Order: sequence, then structure tokens, then C-alpha cells
Amino acid sequence: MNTVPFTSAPIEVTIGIDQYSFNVKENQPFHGIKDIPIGHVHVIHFQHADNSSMRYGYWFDCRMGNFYIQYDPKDGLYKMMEERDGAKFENIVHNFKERQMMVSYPKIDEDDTWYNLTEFVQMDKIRKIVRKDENQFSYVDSSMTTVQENELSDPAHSLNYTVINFKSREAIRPGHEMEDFLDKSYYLNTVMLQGIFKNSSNYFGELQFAFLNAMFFGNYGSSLQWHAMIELICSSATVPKHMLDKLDEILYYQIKTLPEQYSDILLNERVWNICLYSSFQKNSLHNTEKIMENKYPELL
Amino acid sequence: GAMNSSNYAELFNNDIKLFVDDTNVYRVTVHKTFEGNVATKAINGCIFTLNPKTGHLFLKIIHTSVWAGQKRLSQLAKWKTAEEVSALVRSLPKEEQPKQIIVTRKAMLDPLEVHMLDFPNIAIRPTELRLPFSAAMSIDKLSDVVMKATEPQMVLFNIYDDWLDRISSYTAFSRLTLLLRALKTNEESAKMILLSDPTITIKSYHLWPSFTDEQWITIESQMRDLILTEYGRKYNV
Ligand SMILES: COC(=O)CN(C)C(=O)/C=C/c1ccsc1
Ligand SMILES: COC(=O)CN(C)C(=O)/C=C/c1ccsc1
Repeated sequence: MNTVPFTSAPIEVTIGIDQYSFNVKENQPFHGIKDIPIGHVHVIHFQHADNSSMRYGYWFDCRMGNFYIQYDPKDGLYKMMEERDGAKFENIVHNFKERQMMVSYPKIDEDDTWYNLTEFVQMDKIRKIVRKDENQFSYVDSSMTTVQENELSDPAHSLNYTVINFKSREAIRPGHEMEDFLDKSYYLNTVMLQGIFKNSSNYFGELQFAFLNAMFFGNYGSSLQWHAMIELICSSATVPKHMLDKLDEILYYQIKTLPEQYSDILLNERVWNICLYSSFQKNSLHNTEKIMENKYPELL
Repeated sequence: GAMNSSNYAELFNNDIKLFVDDTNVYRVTVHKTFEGNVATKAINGCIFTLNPKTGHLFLKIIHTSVWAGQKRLSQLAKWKTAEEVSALVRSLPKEEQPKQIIVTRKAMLDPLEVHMLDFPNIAIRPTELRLPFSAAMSIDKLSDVVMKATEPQMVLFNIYDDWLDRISSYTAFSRLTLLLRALKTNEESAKMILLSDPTITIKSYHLWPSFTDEQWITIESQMRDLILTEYGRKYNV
């Protein structure tokens, strides 16, 4: 179990760790988060009490280094940083735990929610999306735009998601215009899964990473990307059975975890109705369709 | 964006454009089978592709053989239309390729956009106008060449005959649409109007009769009366 210590908490802020969150008052004696499960990526994220604009945060993996948070009063935000001095870090953390100034990552033992949301999200793969190679952790916020969004403006601060575009030469083989547009199996299986992604696990990870940035930061381009990667599979007539089964599980937990009050902006009515009711895979998403109909029947 | 009453004059400026109408591409008769079921029998059709500035009409005849052994024909018809329009553009010299293609029905936008991905600088647009181009199979010489075809075939037609020698494209298009609207609302009456007088003939290389200016005005009036009429007969007004 790993620890992300905080130097201090000078401004009132709501702190998230994965799907948990807690309020820290201005200059409250708070020095971090302890008992973080090893083996998963994690996101630690922030919304200032003053300016609910800009949710922001840090993707990280505690196996990749010792990380802490420190408020920067010039840039005005909580910054993740890496401590290279191992003995200095253990010494810092042990003192803060002795004085009990840390919140415990509160995992219930029956609960596989985080694993289920992150099964295929790696930290090294996450670095391909967020280019800032000098850090082992990745910064994301509400307003960052995607590579495809800039095509339609700062490239250093972009989300490099896989560009998916159903009306593109990449998606459409010359001479198969109708076939490829109505049955996207060629674009799923050859272009994306065999050409850019290699296996069906990498494909799922980008899709999962897209969802979590949408949910935690309200990042709109990530929401577009999630729905695109779902639609590409639902609109393919030929999808390996194992990928469909896994897809239904993936989506099931995404829908389960989504804040009830955010469904109106995070869920695309058109994509979901098409996927569940019209697409080739309309009968292949039993768990996802059951939870969507019981929890968000309005959308449908 | 879309084409409507407010930007109507763009049709007659000097940027090449084509209207594409797919209404008559897939045509069937419906009939009863010996077992008392219903079956369709396809008949020949046509794509109506028109330069509104020049009158130049590229009439691609859709021979019934293209449907043989195919499913979901109404949907295939839109993709076949898009494929043939795309082939047409690619066959034209660059300086003759359109800068815009305006589709008369919105279901053609995606089929055509996908077939024209190689031409990113050609704009594919819908329209809010209810253009009567479905009535082009009421023009005897066009209907005749579609029904006689035994194979796929492209026939070039000038839908304005020689009118541009005497009138502007704006007026020529307005005459054409008035004639097509009448033929669509009441074909027999409209055809009666056009041909009542045996002394006015249709030249062998024309579609419509050789009316003088004064006669076209009378004709145009009669078509407007017909259209207002049928609208009463229809709505009881
Ligand atoms: C430049 O594009 C990429 O790097 C996308 N590909 C092809 C991946 O495999 C990434 C998967 C992934 C992303 C977050 S968690 C997993
Ligand atoms: C004057 O009456 C005519 O019939 C003359 N036309 C046919 C033309 O000059 C060319 C038409 C055309 C060209 C490409 S597609 C149609």
C-alpha cells in the first residue's frame, strides 16, 4: 500500500482519489492520502472551493516512483511532483502517518469497481495520450482539447486520442463505400485493432481512459472519444465474441458508476439508442442494456 | 449549408454546381402473385443530374439488371446514385468539375459524401426547396430513352432547349420548375396545355415545343392556373 503525501493544503478544495472525494478546508491540517492499492493506476483530482471552473488532476502509478502534492501559489494549483530521495520520502510519510494527518483510501473489500473501470488502463500507454515526457504522472483538466478537435490550439497540452472518423479515407475502402460505411468491421478489425492497437486490450484501455477523463474532469473531447469507440464496435457486424462480452462488462460498470445527475451531458442519446436498439450488436450487450434501461430509461 | 429561398440566386452564378435527384432511380410496379401475395417488378430508372446555369442534364439510365440478386434496394439505390455521380465527376475535366453538388433529398448526403471523399473541396449540400424534378419522367423524350434502354447508358440532354439564347438562366430555371411542377400536379392537363395547338412543334433535337416569347407567357400563365386550380380541387378552396 502506497502513499501520496501533501506538503500542505493552503486553499479550500475538494480532493478526489479515484471514485472517492472529500472536502479540505482552507489551511486545514491535511497531509495526504495513505493505503492506496498497488497494482492499479490512480487519479488524484481537484476542484477549488472558490472556482469550480477547471477540475484538474494527475494520473499516476505508485510503482513508478514516489509522488507527492504541493500547492504552488504562483500558478495557483495543487501540483504533483516526484521525490527522488527515497529516504527523505519514507521519512516524510512515516512522520505524517504517526501524527495521523492522512486520509485512508477507503476501499471496501467486496468492491471491484476501480479494477473494473481500469482493467486495461496502463501508465506508459497513458503517457502516449498526455505528452510531457519529463514526468512519470500525467496532468489532465476540464478544458484540454483533443488532437482531432484541433483539426476542426496548443499541441503540447492536448489529449492525443486515436483519431476515429467514420467518413474518412481510413474508414472507407475505395470500392466498398456502402459496405464499409454500413458495416464498419474492416475499420474496427483491420485498421484499428490490427493496425494501430495490435490486441483487443489496448483498444479497451483507450476507451476506458476516455470515459474516466469525461466523468472526472467533464472533458468533452474525451466524452466524444468514448462514444466514438463504443459506436465503432456496435456498428461492426463482425466482432470477436470475447470482445463483445468484455465490452458489455466494461460499459456496465461505467454506467453503474456515472453520477446520476451528470447523465444528461455525459451520455449521447443518439449513440446509445443506436447501439442498444439498432446496431449489429443490439442483442449482445445484455448487462449494459439492463442497467441503462433501469437507471436511465429517459434517455431511451 | 442548405439551399433555400434566401440564397436562390447562387444557382445562377459562375461557380459550377449540379443538382442531383434520385427519386426515379429505383422504380417498381407492385402487383399480385398467383398465390395472392404482392410482389414488385422493377422497371428502368434514371439519375437526374442537372447544371441549373447551363441546362446541361447528365441522364444516367439505371437498367433493371443492376438490381438483380440485391437486397434492400431502396437503400442500395441511394449508394448506386452516389457511385454514378462520383464516376461522372471523375470523368469530367478538372475545370468542368462542380464546386458544389446539391441533393434534392437529405438521405443522399451521407452516400454522396462517402463516395466523394477524394474530392474534399466539393461541397455536398441539401436544400429546403421542394423541387419538382421527380416529374422529369413526364417529359416524353426522357421517359422514352429510359424505357427503351437495354443496358446502362448515359444520355446528355439540354433541359432548356435553346431558351438561353433569349432569356437568363434564372428565368429558364423558373420556367422549367413551373413546367415540372404542373406535370407533377396534373400530368394530363399539363400535357394538354403544352401540345393543344398542332402548329407548335418540338424540334427533333429538343424536349419542349418551339414557343415564341409571346406564346411562352400564355403557356406559363396556363400552368400557373393549373397549379392554383389543382390546389383548390385538392383542398376545396
Ligand atoms: C497514440 O495512440 C495510442 O497510443 C493508442 N493506442 C494504440 C494504445 O494502445 C493506447 C491505449 C491506452 C490508452 C490509455 S490506457 C490504454
Ligand atoms: C442546344 O441544345 C443542345 O441540346 C446542346 N447541348 C446538349 C449542349 O450544348 C451540351 C449539353 C451537355 C453537355 C454535357 S451534359 C449535356
